[PDB]
Amino acid sequence: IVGGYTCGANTVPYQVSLNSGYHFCGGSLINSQWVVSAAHCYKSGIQVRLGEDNINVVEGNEQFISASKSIVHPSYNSNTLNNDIMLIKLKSAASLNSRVASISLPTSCASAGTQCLISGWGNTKSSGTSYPDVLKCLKAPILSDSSCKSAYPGQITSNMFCAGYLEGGKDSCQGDSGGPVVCSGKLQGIVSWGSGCAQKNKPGVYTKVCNYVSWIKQTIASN
Ligand SMILES: N=C(N)N1CCC(CNC(=O)[C@@H]2CCCN2C(=O)[C@H](N)Cc2ccccc2)CC1
Ligand SMILES: [Ca+2]
Repeated sequence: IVGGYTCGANTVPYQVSLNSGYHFCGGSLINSQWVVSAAHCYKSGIQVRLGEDNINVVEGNEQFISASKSIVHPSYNSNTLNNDIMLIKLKSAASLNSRVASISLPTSCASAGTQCLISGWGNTKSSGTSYPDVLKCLKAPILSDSSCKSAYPGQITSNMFCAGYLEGGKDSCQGDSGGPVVCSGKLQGIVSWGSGCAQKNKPGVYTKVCNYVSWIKQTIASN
């Protein structure tokens, strides 16, 4: 997260870190045994780390649970990032409490101008690299489809939306991939892609979760 702020320990209790001997992506807990992340985060050997604030210190409240299943959307296209969504099943259920909590899925799509909370342990610099210890947060609005397509001509599908800023300085970044965009208490986005990070005229692009609610529920019910 570039241009954000320190969230505060466990203030984003649905945020998870995906770990493969290092933090590599975020995700969102949607029930005690399932996480939503980005398809471009898929790999074998995922350990889901819940309850984290400082990802480099055992502070208490952490739960580390291996993934038993990762399910990339069957229509994910890695060249366009269309359908950039993946479900991760936990080997055992997380213990839910005030610091480890699920986030509701949308009942309808969000509208342009809605302010959302984006979070993660990704890069905090728009030039160069710095990765934080503690979870970072950014308040960011959903942009109009027209502004999004103007920024990324030919690249925005119906399964994507833009959020953030056009003036530069505030965005998600590498290592935030797969993490949440929460608006009015609902998981509306997944950190997916962008040109650089926090660059002028190049907002963040996010998977449009409201298009996948039925697919999520059926995939969970069948697994
Ligand atoms: N500014 C941000 N809000 N983000 C936040 C998310 C991160 C991490 N996500 C990536 O790095 C994804 C994974 C694959 C390539 N890619 C890109 O974003 C490419 N730059 C553009 C692209 C290439 C091919 C297809 C679709 C898009 C990037 C910065
Ligand atoms: Ca920790």
